[PDB]
Amino acid sequence: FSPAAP
Amino acid sequence: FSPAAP
Amino acid sequence: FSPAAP
Amino acid sequence: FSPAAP
Amino acid sequence: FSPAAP
Amino acid sequence: YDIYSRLLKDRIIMLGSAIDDNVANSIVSQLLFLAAEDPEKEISLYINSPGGSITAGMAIYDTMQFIKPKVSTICIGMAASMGAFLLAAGEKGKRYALPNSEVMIHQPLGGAQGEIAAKRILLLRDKLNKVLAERTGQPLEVIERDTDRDNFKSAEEALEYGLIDKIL
Amino acid sequence: YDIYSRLLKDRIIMLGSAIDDNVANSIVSQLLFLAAEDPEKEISLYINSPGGSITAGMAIYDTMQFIKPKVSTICIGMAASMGAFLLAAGEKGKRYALPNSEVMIHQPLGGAQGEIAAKRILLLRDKLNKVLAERTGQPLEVIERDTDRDNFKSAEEALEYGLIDKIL
Amino acid sequence: YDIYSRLLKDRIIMLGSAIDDNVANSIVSQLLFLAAEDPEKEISLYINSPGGSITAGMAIYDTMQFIKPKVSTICIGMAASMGAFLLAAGEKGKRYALPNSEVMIHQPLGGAQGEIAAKRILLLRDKLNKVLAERTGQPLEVIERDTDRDNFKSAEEALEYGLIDKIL
Amino acid sequence: YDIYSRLLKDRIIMLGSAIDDNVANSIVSQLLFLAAEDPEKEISLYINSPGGSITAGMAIYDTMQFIKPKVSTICIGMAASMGAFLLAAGEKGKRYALPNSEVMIHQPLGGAQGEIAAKRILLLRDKLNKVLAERTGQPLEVIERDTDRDNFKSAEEALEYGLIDKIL
Amino acid sequence: YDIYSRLLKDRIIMLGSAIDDNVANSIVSQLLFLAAEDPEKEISLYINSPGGSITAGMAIYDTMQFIKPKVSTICIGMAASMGAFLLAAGEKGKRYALPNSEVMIHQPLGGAQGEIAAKRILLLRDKLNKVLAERTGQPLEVIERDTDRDNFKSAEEALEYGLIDKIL
Amino acid sequence: YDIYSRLLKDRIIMLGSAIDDNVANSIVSQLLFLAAEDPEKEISLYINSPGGSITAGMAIYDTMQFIKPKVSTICIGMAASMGAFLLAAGEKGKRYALPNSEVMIHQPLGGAQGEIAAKRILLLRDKLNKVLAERTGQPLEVIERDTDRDNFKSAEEALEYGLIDKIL
Amino acid sequence: YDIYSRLLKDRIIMLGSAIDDNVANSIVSQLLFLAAEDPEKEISLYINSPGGSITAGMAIYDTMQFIKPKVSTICIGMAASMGAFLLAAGEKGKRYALPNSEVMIHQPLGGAQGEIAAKRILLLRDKLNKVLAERTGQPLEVIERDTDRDNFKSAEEALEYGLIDKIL
Amino acid sequence: YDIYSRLLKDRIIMLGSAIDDNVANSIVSQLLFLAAEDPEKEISLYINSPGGSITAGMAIYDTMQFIKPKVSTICIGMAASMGAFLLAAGEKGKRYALPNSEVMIHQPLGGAQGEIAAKRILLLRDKLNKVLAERTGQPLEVIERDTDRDNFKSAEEALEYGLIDKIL
Amino acid sequence: YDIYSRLLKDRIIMLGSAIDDNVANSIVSQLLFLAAEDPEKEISLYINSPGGSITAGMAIYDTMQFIKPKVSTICIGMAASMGAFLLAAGEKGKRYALPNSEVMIHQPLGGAQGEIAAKRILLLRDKLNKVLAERTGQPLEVIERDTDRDNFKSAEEALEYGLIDKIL
Amino acid sequence: YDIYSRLLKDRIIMLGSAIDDNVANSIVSQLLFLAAEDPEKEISLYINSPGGSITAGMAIYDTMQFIKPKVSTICIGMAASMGAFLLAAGEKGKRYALPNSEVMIHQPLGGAQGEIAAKRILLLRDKLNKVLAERTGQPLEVIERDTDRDNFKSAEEALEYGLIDKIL
Amino acid sequence: YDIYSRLLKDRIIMLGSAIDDNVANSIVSQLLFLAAEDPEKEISLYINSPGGSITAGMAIYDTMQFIKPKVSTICIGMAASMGAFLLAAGEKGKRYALPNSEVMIHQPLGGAQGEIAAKRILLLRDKLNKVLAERTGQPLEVIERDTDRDNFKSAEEALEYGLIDKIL
Amino acid sequence: YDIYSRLLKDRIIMLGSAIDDNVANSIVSQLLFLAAEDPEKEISLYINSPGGSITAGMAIYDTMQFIKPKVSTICIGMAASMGAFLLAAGEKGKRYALPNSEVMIHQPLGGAQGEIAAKRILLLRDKLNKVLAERTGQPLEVIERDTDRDNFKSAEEALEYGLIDKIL
Repeated sequence: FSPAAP
Repeated sequence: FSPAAP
Repeated sequence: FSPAAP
Repeated sequence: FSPAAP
Repeated sequence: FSPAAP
Repeated sequence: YDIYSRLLKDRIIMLGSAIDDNVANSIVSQLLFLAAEDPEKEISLYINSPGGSITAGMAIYDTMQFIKPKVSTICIGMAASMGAFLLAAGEKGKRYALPNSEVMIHQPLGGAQGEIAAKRILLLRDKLNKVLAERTGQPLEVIERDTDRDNFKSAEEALEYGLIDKIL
Repeated sequence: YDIYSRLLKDRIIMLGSAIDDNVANSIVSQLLFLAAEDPEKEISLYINSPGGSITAGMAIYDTMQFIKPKVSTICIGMAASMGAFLLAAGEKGKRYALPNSEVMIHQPLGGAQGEIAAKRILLLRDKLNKVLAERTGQPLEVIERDTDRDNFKSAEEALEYGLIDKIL
Repeated sequence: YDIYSRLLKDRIIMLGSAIDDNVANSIVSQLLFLAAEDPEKEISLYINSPGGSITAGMAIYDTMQFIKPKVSTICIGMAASMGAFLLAAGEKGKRYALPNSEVMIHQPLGGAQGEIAAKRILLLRDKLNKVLAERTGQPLEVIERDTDRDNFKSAEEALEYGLIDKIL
Repeated sequence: YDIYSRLLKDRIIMLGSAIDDNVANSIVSQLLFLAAEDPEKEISLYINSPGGSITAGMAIYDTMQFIKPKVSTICIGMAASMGAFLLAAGEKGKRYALPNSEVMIHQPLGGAQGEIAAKRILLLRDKLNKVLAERTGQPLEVIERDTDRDNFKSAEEALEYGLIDKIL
Repeated sequence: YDIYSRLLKDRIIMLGSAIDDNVANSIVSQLLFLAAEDPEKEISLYINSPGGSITAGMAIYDTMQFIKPKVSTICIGMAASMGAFLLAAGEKGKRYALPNSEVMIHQPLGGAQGEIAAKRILLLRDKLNKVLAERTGQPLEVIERDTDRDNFKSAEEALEYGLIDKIL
Repeated sequence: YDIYSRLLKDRIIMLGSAIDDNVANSIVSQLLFLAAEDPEKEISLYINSPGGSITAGMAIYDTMQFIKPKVSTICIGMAASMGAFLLAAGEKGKRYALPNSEVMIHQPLGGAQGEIAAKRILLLRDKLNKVLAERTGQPLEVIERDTDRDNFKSAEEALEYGLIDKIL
Repeated sequence: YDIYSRLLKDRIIMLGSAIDDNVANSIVSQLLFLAAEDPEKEISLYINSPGGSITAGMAIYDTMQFIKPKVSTICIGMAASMGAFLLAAGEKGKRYALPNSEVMIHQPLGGAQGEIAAKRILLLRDKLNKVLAERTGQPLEVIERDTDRDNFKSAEEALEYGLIDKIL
Repeated sequence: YDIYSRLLKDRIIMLGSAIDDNVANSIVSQLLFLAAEDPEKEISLYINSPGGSITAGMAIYDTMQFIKPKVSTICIGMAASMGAFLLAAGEKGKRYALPNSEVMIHQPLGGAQGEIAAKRILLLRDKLNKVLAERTGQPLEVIERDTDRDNFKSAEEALEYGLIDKIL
Repeated sequence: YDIYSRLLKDRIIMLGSAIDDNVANSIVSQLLFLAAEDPEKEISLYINSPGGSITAGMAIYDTMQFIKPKVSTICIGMAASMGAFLLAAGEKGKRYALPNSEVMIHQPLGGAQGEIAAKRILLLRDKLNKVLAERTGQPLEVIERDTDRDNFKSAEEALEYGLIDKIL
Repeated sequence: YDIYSRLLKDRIIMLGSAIDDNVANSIVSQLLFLAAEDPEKEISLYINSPGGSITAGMAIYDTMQFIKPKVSTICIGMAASMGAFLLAAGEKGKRYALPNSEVMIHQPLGGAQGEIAAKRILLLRDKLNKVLAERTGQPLEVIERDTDRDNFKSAEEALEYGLIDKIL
Repeated sequence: YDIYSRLLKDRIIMLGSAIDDNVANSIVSQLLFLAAEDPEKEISLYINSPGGSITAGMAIYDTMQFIKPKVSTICIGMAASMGAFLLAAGEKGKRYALPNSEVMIHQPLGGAQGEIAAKRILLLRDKLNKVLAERTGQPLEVIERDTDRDNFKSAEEALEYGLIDKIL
Repeated sequence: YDIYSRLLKDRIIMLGSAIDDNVANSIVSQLLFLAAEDPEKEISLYINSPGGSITAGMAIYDTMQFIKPKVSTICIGMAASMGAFLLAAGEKGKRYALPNSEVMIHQPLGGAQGEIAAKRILLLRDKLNKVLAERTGQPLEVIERDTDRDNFKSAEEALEYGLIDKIL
């Protein structure tokens, strides 16, 4: 789950 | 359990 | 099963 | 088991 | 278990 | 000629196992039975139980409040949650306990039907918090924080609530 | 000499378990039995049940309407689908309930034979929506939207339909 | 490197077991798969099955009618009821059978969902009696008396209906 | 080298079984996976399911709304209930269905945790009745009478709600 | 790299277990397989089996008579009924047996579908008594009294019928 | 007419099995029973047991101290941790044992309810170390190191504590 | 009215099965029972057993030595270990055996409690080697090499030890 | 009031099942029982058994030779090995058999104790070959070659040995 | 080449099942593993769990605080209790949650060893109430009344405690 | 790459388990296999088996006598009945045994088909008594009394028959 | 290519489960294995275990003391009895523990062989009390009262004995 | 690529489990295997076993004495009653043991075939008492009283017999 976790 | 219940 | 199915 | 069977 | 068995 | 049967004679019942619909029917019958022999003889009810469910517990309580005789209650050993609600539902001056007995109050497990009936469970477990408040003498807003947590209370300290009023 | 047996004496039956063909035969027999002793003594029927099926429920209802005595009904605790249709099928002025009892109306589960009989199931569950409409006093087009959904109704609010007419 | 896998190569599928949702998904995938390699190569489908259910059978039939290639069908041995209906749903001139094979037509067992959905089952099994009537060439009012009874029909006599049109 | 694995390639997922936490984790992962390869390629999701539970269904819906690509949906065969709420949670103009497929809308079975969490179940199943109302175009007070009853709706008639918008 | 697999190479099949639909499909495939590599190489079929059923046995016999190559047969050990009807269905001059092998002829067990299909079983087991009569070179009315009893004839005495024509 | 039943007559009980709530209720009843026939006749209690739990053991001890008659105790064979605490809880001069019998003292196994009730277990097993100290005659700080370890003590050496006071 | 029950009458007991705590309690009771009817009538005890454990065997031996009547013993068939130690523990002149019966002496199996109690097992099985030495007439240092090995001894040769003193 | 029980009356026993220690004890008791009523009435023993073991068979034989009455024997149907030795151990002129009954003689199965007791098994099965030689009238060196092989002997030919001496 | 394995690559772990010693060892290893490749790359940990036990949960927390990299946490769906204590133990600014996720805080079930260790359980569950108080920012005397009751808290309201600090 | 597989290489087979049709087919194949590589290399066969049946044992013996190479045999450990008939069926001068090995000769158990085929069993077990008589050198009328009894013969004494002819 | 396997690389072993003979052999092998690659590289051993038995624990300890490299030890989480004894048997300055880890010392459960070997168990558990006394630095007469009771000791307080000498 | 497999490399075998015919065949093969690679390299055999049977143990001993290389033996941990013997059957100067290992000598359990073969068991267990007497150096008449009793002997005291001759 990126941007931002990764 | 008497005296007193019975 | 050919000739003819294939 | 050789010599001799093989 | 060597030295000495092997 | 069993021993429990002889205890049914001279007016005792032994809820000892657990509560579900199988035992509920068999207890409601005995209560109605003994009422027919004499309408004023004090019947009793001994309790030692590890639990119980919601729908059946509110069948024995109603029957208990209908027969003209008066019921007495005792706590032998453990006093589970729902059942231990029956102990606080006898008579105003005939609730006892032995001086090593544990009793706790907690909202029971499981559902009503035994899909999920949400609006009805949530209503049923509001009644418990309201009936218990008229038989002990406490406010409501304290019972609402003791019917949500878990901790066993001894027999000497249970007295200060009102669940019991004479310890033999 | 069992306790239920003694309740069969002085005219009570305890449907408490569930309904299928095994218990249906054993209840039809008791009904026909007690009719033979006296033709005017009021027999009763206590209900506490979690369900029931379609084919057997419409065997007890017919037998109930044939014996010359009159039947009375009470709701102890739960009142499911199907069986609780029996509760609304007693006498016009002898239907009771306890004031914590739940009753719901819903079309039952399962099939008729207990391949799939489509044309017959769909006819059977039309009769229920029509017999219930002559024993409560409502229109038909409201029962057809309460025999399709699921929500338990309490004893104080069930009265406004006609399933019950006196709450003890 | 299994033998069935090699038969998936050069465009054959082997429905041999039974039909339920577990195998349905795995056949729909293979059909969509082989379409992607070439859009005109004749795929085939061999059948030998003892039954099938209603909801899944009307998933393979739709997929069969959508992919641009054309499907051929053969009856190895038994031709149950719902399965057999696929055999009569291939091409207009590429349905075969071996000259000892049995095929029957009968409305399937079980329900749709696999409560009981009455209004929907009764509609689904009307479609079968209507689709089978456009692929054989018969009237409707004869299929409605052959989709209610049970009797196996041989391969030489099945031809006179239209389920098969060339026997090898 | 399985067939489903090859379908994971070129961007398809097959929810075919049922929903619980075991399969939920394995689907959330694939969704996050395929997003990493390309951020604009249209991923799809095929559905054929008999049910589902409440807590896990509201994990896939959130993940679906977060990844920058857009998802498409199709109904193969059955469209159980919780799973089929996912079908109505696609991309305004890429929801499909085959023309024999059944879909129903009904509030799911079971609880949240999978004691009973009453206040939370009753809140969760209010969200469903509110999210479904912004994706179809109906009022709220009609969904509240179609998320309480049970009847399968066909593919041609489902269109008039908005669950589907193009039938292939 | 199994040993049976290597025997599939250079054209041998080992029916060794029993016959039902599970193994039937897997043998029909191998027969069609090996035909594709070369259309004139002699394939063989080794038999050692305790039984078999009626519907599947008349699938291998048809396939055996269709592929352009010619099949040979050998009896290793037991030759139950039915499975051993295949032994008498190879070539006119390539049926063998070992000189301790037992073979019996008897109409098989079980039904066709594997309700009861009476008119079809009784027809199927008439074909066996007629096909066996053209491959042994005998008059019928004797086969009709050897396809009703039970008595294992040896390998040296089986020759006088025609089931085997050269014993190695 | 069983042999144990005849031993219930003339005032003996045989705890021989183990202790849990099932047997606890059945022993409390017999104790209350025999008290009703005569209020001064010496009842006895024979022990041979491999264990016991905490909550039920402190139900028999209370009942033993309430009925006006006096109880006597004997150790047949084994004497396990909990139950054998009952042996040291009879009368001051009527505790016996056979001269090959083993007795040990150790805090029991398991929990109170039979989540984990920490604050209550730890209180219950403090009572044992305090009641045992008033019936033997020892200090407390020695019992606290013999109610933590495990070693069987013979009948001749148990006397020097006070668990037994006459060996027959 | 069973046959063993009638053998309990006129003073016989049949240890025939095995020894554990379940049967031990039921034999101790019968011994105490028959003593109450008459204090001088010779009771007997028949033995045919494949084994036994240590803790219970030293409960019957003590009870046997306490009741004022005198016990007699017989060996029917097998005389395992442990229990057959009971055979050598009756009376000095009333131990019998049939002239095909086998008896062995060996230290038993299993533990005392039935963690491991080392210091106590090792003491218990020293008593056996000492009690057997006062009832036969041998030295101790020979019993210590016959209570460590395994070999069945016949009835005619058992006499030379002292386990038996008259063979009928 | 069972049928076998009535056959115990007027002096019959039915060994019909098998032999092990469970049934051995129950037969030894009945033999001793019936002796007590009358000391001269002829008791009988019917046999129909598939086997038996070594240690228990040499308990009934001894008891049979001790009670002052005389026993008679009959062979209903099968006469196993061990049991069939009891049949040849009744009286010298009261051994019968029905004229379709089979009897065989063979050394039994299993061990003595029921580790392995080698020196004792080998001695026990020498006694059988010696007792059978004094009740038939044969030499020993022929029994030693008929108590090592297996072949059933009919009732008409068994007579020439001496196992039976009058066939009804 | 599994999908979870690929998620282990690029630094993700999926605690999804439950917690016990079997999975604890397998997670501690992966944490130590990924630290060895790079000492500064941010590892993450996804949570979706229905529970957990006490002894193993305080093994992952220690390992998490030792490796030089920094961990991040997310709540997918459910956030049971002991496991969800891990969610509040990541970094001060990298704790997330999805906006339908439920999290509760409650002291876990079961014991430490997994007799009962009273003094140690009661100490362990004091640490939890103290570590949670330094990572949220609350007083201690409020956590002591939220680590004794049961009620699920949503994701938008969990923020006001400090368990989460940014909701995506 | 298993160890037995490597023993299949350089020409050894290990019959070690038992004999039935499942293992028979798998041994016949290996024998035919190794013949194809070289037609003169001496294959061997090691035996250690507790039994075997009649129909399959006379399949390996025939195959052994057909392949042009010559087989050798060894007895590792046990040589039950039947499977050990193979040991006496190798070569006239290449049968060995280890000097602690046991071999017995006895007619096997079970039937032919594995109703009962009487006339065929009785013929099959006559062949064994005749083939064994041409490979040892004895008369027939002695084998007919050693193929009816049971006694294990050692390796040094088996030589005097002819089953073995050189002991290593 | 498993994760534990990679931990075997670069010299770690994970005793995590329990101890019995099945895992003992597999750990002794790995220890001897890693010694062969390099004779000076420090091997380690991680512990997290709920128990262990006596005979196998004194196999790993001996092997640990023989290989020329030096072993290090860590306590992850639980340190039952017996397993923990290995933790106190590594090096004099390379024993660690995490600062939430529990360790207890108690003599193990079960027997030696895994009849009862009394004289040998009692000797084995004397060695433990003597080896532990040379690795901590305490007297013997204190260990003899801490190897008889049960109480978990934390990691900060274990240091004062000598089981651990540096806490990370 | 397993760890035991790597120990098979460089000439080690691990008998660790038990002995029966299943493992016997798999060990005889490995012994013959490793002999083929090199005819002078010292093979070894590690032992840790709880028992063994008679017939298979005298297969490994013979094979051990035939292959031209020389075997060495070590005792890891337990040395059962039959395993032990192999340990005393290696070389005259290459038998070792660890200094906590237990070894016992006792005649094994069970029978030969694994009816009862009496004359052969009794002969087999005479060989053991004679082979053990030529490898230790004792008289025969002492082994005959140590192969009848049960007591574990330590490693330091086993040396005085000759089972071991150098303790590492």
